[PDB]
Amino acid sequence: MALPIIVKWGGQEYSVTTLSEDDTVLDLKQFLKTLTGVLPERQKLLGLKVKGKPAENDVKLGALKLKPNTKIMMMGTREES
Repeated sequence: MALPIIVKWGGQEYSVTTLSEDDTVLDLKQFLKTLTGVLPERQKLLGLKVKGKPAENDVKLGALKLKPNTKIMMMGTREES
């Protein structure tokens, strides 16, 4: 099954519908990153830190981030493409 996820960036809103929160941060972030322009390699989605790390890329969403239907906030800056 697929778990949707809402992302917030600069007042913008973008939901996901390709993978599940139990997939991986880099998996979801990469998706919204194309709609927001900002990648996870620069910033991280508002959530929690595991093993002392700011939710690595291999770190699942529902792991520390939050629920699927729940929306997350993007803290950081976009990359220069």
